[PDB]
Amino acid sequence: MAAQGFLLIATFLLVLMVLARPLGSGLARLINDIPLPGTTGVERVLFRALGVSDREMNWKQYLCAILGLNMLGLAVLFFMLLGQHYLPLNPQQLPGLSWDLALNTAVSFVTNTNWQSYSGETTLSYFSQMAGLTVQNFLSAASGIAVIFALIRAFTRQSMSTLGNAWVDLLRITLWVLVPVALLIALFFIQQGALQNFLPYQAVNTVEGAQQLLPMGPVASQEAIKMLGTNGGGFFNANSSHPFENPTALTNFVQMLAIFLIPTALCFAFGEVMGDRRQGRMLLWAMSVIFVICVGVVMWAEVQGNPHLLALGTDSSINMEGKESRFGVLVSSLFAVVTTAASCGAVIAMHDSFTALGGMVPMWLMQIGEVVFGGVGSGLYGMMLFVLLAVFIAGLMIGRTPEYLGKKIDVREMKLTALAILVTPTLVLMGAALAMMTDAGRSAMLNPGPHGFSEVLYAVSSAANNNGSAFAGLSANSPFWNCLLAFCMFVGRFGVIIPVMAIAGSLVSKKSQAASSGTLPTHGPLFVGLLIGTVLLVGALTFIPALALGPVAEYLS
Amino acid sequence: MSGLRPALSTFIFLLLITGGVYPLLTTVLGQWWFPWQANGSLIREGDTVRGSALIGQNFTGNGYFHGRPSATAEMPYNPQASGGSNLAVSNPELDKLIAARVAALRAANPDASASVPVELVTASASGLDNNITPQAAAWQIPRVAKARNLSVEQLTQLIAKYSQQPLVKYIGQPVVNIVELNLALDKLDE
Amino acid sequence: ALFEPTLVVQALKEAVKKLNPQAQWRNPVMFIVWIGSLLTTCISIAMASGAMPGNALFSAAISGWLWITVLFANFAEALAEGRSKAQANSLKGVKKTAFARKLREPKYGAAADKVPADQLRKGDIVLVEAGDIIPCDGEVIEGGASVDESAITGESAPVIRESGGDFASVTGGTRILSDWLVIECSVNPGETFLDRMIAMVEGAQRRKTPNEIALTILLIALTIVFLLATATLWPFSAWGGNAVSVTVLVALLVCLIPTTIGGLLSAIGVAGMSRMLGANVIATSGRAVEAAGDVDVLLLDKTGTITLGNRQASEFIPAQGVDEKTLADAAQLASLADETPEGRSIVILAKQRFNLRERDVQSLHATFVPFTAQSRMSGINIDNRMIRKGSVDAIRRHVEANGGHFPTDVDQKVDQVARQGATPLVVVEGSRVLGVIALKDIVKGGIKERFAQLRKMGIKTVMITGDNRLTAAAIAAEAGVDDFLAEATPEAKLALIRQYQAEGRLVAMTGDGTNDAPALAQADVAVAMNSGTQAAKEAGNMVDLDSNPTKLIEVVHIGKQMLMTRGSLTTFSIANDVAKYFAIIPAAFAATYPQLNALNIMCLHSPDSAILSAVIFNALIIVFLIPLALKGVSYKPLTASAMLRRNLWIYGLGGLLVPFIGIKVIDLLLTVCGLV
Amino acid sequence: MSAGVITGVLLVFLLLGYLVYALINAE
Ligand SMILES: CCCCCCCCCCCCCCCCCC(=O)OC[C@H](COP(=O)([O-])OCC(O)COP(=O)([O-])OC[C@@H](COC(=O)CCCCCCCCCCCCCCCCC)OC(=O)CCCCCCCCCCCCCCCCC)OC(=O)CCCCCCCCCCCCCCCCC
Ligand SMILES: CCCCCCCCCCCCCCCCCC(=O)OC[C@H](COP(=O)([O-])OCC(O)COP(=O)([O-])OC[C@@H](COC(=O)CCCCCCCCCCCCCCCCC)OC(=O)CCCCCCCCCCCCCCCCC)OC(=O)CCCCCCCCCCCCCCCCC
Ligand SMILES: Nc1ncnc2c1ncn2[C@@H]1O[C@H](COP(=O)(O)OP(=O)(O)O)[C@@H](O)[C@H]1O
Ligand SMILES: [K+]
Ligand SMILES: [K+]
Ligand SMILES: [K+]
Ligand SMILES: [K+]
Ligand SMILES: [K+]
Ligand SMILES: [K+]
Ligand SMILES: [K+]
Ligand SMILES: [K+]
Ligand SMILES: [K+]
Ligand SMILES: [K+]
Ligand SMILES: [K+]
Ligand SMILES: [K+]
Repeated sequence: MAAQGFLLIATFLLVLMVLARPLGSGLARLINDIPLPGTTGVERVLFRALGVSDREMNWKQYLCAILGLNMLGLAVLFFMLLGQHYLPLNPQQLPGLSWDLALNTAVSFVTNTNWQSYSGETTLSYFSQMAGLTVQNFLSAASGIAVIFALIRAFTRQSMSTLGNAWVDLLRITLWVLVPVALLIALFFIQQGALQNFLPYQAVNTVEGAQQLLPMGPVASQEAIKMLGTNGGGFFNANSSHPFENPTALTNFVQMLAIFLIPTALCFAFGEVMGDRRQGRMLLWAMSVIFVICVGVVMWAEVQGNPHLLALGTDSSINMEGKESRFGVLVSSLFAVVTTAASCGAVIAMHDSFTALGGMVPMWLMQIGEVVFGGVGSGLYGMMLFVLLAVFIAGLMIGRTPEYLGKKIDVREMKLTALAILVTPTLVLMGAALAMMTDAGRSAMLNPGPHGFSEVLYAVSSAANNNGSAFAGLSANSPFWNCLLAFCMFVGRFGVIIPVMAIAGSLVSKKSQAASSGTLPTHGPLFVGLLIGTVLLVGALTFIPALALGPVAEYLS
Repeated sequence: MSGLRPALSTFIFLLLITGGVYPLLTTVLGQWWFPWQANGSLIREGDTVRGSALIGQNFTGNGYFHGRPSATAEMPYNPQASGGSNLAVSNPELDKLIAARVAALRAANPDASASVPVELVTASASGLDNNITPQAAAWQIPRVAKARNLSVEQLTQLIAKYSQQPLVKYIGQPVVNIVELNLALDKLDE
Repeated sequence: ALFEPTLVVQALKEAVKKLNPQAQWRNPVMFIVWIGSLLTTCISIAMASGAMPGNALFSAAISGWLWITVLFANFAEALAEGRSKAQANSLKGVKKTAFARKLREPKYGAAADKVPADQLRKGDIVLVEAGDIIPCDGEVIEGGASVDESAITGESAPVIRESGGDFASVTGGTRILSDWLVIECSVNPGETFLDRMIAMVEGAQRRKTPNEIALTILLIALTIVFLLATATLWPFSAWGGNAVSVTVLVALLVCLIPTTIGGLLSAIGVAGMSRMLGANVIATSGRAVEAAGDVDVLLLDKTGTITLGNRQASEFIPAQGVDEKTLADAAQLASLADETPEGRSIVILAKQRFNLRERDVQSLHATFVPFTAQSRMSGINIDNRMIRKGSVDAIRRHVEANGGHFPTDVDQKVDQVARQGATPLVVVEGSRVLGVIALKDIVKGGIKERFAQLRKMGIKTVMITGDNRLTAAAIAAEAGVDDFLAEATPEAKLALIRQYQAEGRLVAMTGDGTNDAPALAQADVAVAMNSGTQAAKEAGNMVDLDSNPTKLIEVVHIGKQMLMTRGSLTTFSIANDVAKYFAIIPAAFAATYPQLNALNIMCLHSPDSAILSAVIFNALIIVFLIPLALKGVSYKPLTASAMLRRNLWIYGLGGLLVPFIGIKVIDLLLTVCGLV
Repeated sequence: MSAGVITGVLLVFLLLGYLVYALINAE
């Protein structure tokens, strides 16, 4: 079992590192404002038709561009979900959503969270799924990658004020990274057995005489983009547990590869754009060490599993409850760690039915800020916030000015880094406290006691951290839960995006001073261990009391 | 004021592409290339759809192969309400359900081991698990053989015929398609 | 000034009892601790009479130890401020009084006037005699003797001051030995760099450096996340079982927030300034001192800074058509009027060794040509011979302007003069060249080791000279510097400032001349000399009282020590919190969650004892780390990665380990004392 | 839920406002 787990981790990381390097070079070309080969001409005439000029905005107009696109998508998706009974492609004649559910789903799919407090096959029509949900799966991912493009450009640019063209960045990302790769992934999913059609719900005569209604719809097209853009918004309520979304083990391997593909490629692109690939390798070493430790812990916990199974007459204590039979507990543990570290809401298995440690480590991995490949762009700039914290600490301990990649770290960047670090744990703690003092927030619990508190804490952490993965035993379809979680997603996305863009606008004006003999190498095992220690220690000192009142209490029960 | 037009133009173009070209091209290419597995992987005999090859149906008969328990709403193995039980380890309801399932499976399978496979007493993640392990199938061979008047050799051969394996042993598990297994059993009987 | 004097400790403890009400809210971490202490005091009063909990003794002990934590943090801050004030008051106790000799005319012996100290302004002329205290700082316009600066510098050996030379300005409060010095006042008393430093120390309104501000922002953010966790712990346990008491939450919050560095930040800053004062360096503010730890290049003037100056004629090579009794006469005629110490030495030794004292010094038709740094010219047109002298390039320029040419013997002679390090200087009649007079310069002494230490620090030291290229090379090889820059105009030094700042490299420099004012103005580190002029001292952000060129070693030492003390104490405070969790969380959750008692890896006695031990350790770590913050961390010159690794291994691992031992020992002491 | 809970929530919000003020206006 341990050998199989080691082989699975090694194969997954090897294939991911092989695949993400050419995509890293392509993303570096996109950062450096160099058009991809073959895209010249058609990109120019498309920009001329769309009316985007050769202008190059600063951080204020770049952030206003991203926020305006996100608010326009939010309004369009909210009205689409509210008035979905007038739009076509509704064979089940599903009614329009309530105001709270529509607002929660709209904010959820715009903030790259993709929390779902509903069953897709019962709630949403085909046109809604393929026309608001899929376009927001593309657009939120493109917005996150555009923000990290701005941050990387700020780190590589010398004493300028501009930050690139935001519309050009969004169009380039969506058209040349998101759409064709998702097209290939969706075609492979269809080949393996995933669903892609527009037929009405097929009636099935069961062999024993029952009658089950099979849901249909363009499942694979949304599945490819929810894998690629670290989105995780399931077509059905089962999410990636559903055989129409993830039919095979090869499909699930491609799913995990697509989840980690763009954050790793963004780390490679960052290292190549700055010229020193050792920086990107340092970042990847930190995330890979934390990820491997977390994966090993979660597979060990799930293999230990339910201790009552041998007492109640079972072959093994293997925690197969709430896990699909086509995937092992090792594969389910790996997917759980990948999605809860990578800010993806996809679940191969119901995390509520996981053991105490195997639910803590995913929930703590969300709670540390989603820095272990934590989403498209979002993980990279959260890791950048932790890198500025680490280089501030390192510069203090060496007696020099705080320094990263030739650029000084000053009072304004420390203020904005501190605020961006502060936004998400504040939301998690206050939202969980508000849910825990309210009967509307406590009546949604399913399991009693420390695991119910784990349910509430997991929901608030996934909402504020733009993850969207759920225990799903919580009944978050109430108006109180919908509004609270929508507020958490909105603030935890945009109040972290805004100070990151402010950091970028503070860092464009500075000049990258060359290295010297006394400078600190921001790479190597010393800085990898320092950054890992900073991330784990900050997340721990924030969230150990919550874990102690939740999953640690359940484990020690 | 000269900044609203690029926002609207980019949003309408990206919405049009990623909501009417990428899904349209995906659907067209899927229906052209992989039509059976794009339309549902439906097992159709004549004009009647007996079930998808991926969803799995609620089998409670003595002569059929029983799959994993389902925790969907309304009837078990309901595809309209897919989702697991979401029951914690510390929840006494999970222990009660496991005890009831173990007792029911021991009553249904008297000529077998007293250590029931874990997937037969643990509910799946989706509630639509069409798959069990060949170990669970081998545990269920005596009951099916007694009910259908077959032999262990033919049952093992048919299970291995309808067994699926991944490319490498660690990315998944060896599984058997329960629905196609039961249709094969019915076609063998008549 | 000792380590902890009895009178200083006993007075500043009363100061700590006096800085309770409104000195706390300027520090956010300590204001949080103060608010928690007041809240726990009110909770304990309610528990004693008016609230349903009956454990008033436990809440009273928690409140008392929180007040003790505030008292020890203010003890650190007040002890640092008291040490700085004691050093400033000891330096203030000079004999500068109302005894002065005002002169209406700047000649010697004018009216023997007596004026008080307040009746002095920017423009005044004062006279001093043997054993006289200097009233006010200023350049010396007449006379020259030895000035004992022991009361200001801290070390004896009177310095030699010359009228309007390299050693022109005089430090106030310093005794005068041997002859008299007629002194013109430069800046009015009360407005002196020493007075500004004394006023900055006494009544400490010290401005925070940007590094301290950023660290304060980081500590505030940690305080916010710890306050959020502590505040949200009440409903989280309230739903699970019996709600955790408010006093335990406040105790955990105080134990969690960066109490150590948050209470020792001002102590670190003031102790760094006091250690700067103890190295005989006056600093305007801590910004320059902290920036000095980031500099990578040091600029150096030759004469005055790296050498004592006072060049004297040693070899005196004549020419073919000069022979004897002509070169000395030409040198005296060219140097009788310029007010430079090398010129005065040439005047007083040329007649001495050639018996040419019969030449008159005043002839009623002297041109009185001064000396300009860029022109490098000196001489009096007294008999239509228009005699001049200067550097080699200036002599070549003046010969090529009026005279015919020069032969190779002049180049050979100036090369032979520059062979042993003495700077060349040759006189010309105007149409013909003459012999070369040498000017021997003495190196300051044991500076090769300090330049090797600067090279080990990674600071590329480089000296800007002017003078002649080969003798600059000789003196650079003798001193042990990395590079040199000869033939430099005064604009070239500012050009080098802007060239090094254009690379982004942070530039330090030292100087003592009055022509270096834009250089010290544009420089990031502008360490002046005590022998320098008042204009240079005012333009510089720092001034050295030891008259030492390589005082940047000690300045870099102190700045790096301040920054590493701040970072190390922050790392220690952050790393203590895992042991704070392991002491408090199983203790805090004992009735609502008795299953959490497995987390008590320290095997502590009771939950109340564990919480009390955590609070006691949080209170006592500040008073245990007062000496570390006062002395600074041990700075050793290594590479950046090795220094970071050593500081991490000795501070982060220390904060990982030491609080476990401390809390365990406090718990065992409480158990064997029977208090809890 | 009660007067004590209201007072505690108000005190925590006041301390949070003071700390955010100190972070934004850290002179
Ligand atoms: C246990 C505690 C914690 C554990 C900690 C471990 C953490 C995880 C480690 C991973 C960290 C990632 C590092 C950053 C990324 C590095 C990328 C890179 O550039 O690499 C070069 C980098 C620097 O070297 P360099 O010479 O400077 O090269 C730089 C040049 O730019 C490049 O020069 P070049 O171009 O000449 O090089 C050739 C080229 C390669 O050629 C190419 O261009 C690629 C294209 C090839 C053709 C494609 C066909 C063949 C490829 C097959 C895959 C694709 C198809 C598959 C088919 C299926 C369809 C999907 O380069 C690449 O593209 C390299 C990328 C691929 C290699 C990276 C492998 C990293 C993952 C390691 C495996 C996992 C180990 C840990 C997991 C298990 C732990 C439980 O070196 C590394 O490879 C670093 C990684 C070292 C290995 C890690 C081993 C860790 C310890 C093992 C575990 C043992 C302890 C467990 C105990 C057991 C108890 C349970
Ligand atoms: C709480 C504090 C605790 C104590 C702190 C004291 C720190 C020192 C610890 C020393 C003891 C460790 C000794 C074991 C030896 C292994 C490491 C080694 O060789 O170097 C030792 C190394 C010093 O290395 P260095 O100074 O860079 O130069 C020596 C290198 O050998 C020369 O390497 P280089 O600079 O030339 O570059 C490396 C080169 C390659 O050159 C070589 O290394 C030589 C050739 C060897 C071939 C192998 C290279 C290929 C890679 C294959 C597999 C590598 C091993 C992977 C295993 C990882 C499993 C965990 O190529 C690369 O660039 C490759 C990428 C570099 C990454 C490779 C390994 C990274 C993973 C290891 C660190 C992650 C775990 C740490 C967890 C700690 C967290 C608390 O020390 C550490 O590794 C430090 C780790 C622990 C740090 C803890 C700090 C925690 C943070 C403090 C708390 C938070 C602060 C508060 C902030 C909160 C804000 C309010
Ligand atoms: N009293 C003097 N008479 C003639 N030339 C002088 C005198 N003092 C210095 N010089 C010339 O000026 C050059 C140095 O100029 P500068 O550096 O401005 O003065 P200093 O060396 O006193 O700081 C030397 O090369 C020297 O030849
Ligand atoms: K997501
Ligand atoms: K989801
Ligand atoms: K965090
Ligand atoms: K974050
Ligand atoms: K965070
Ligand atoms: K985040
Ligand atoms: K995300
Ligand atoms: K982030
Ligand atoms: K995220
Ligand atoms: K945090
Ligand atoms: K923080
Ligand atoms: K502390």
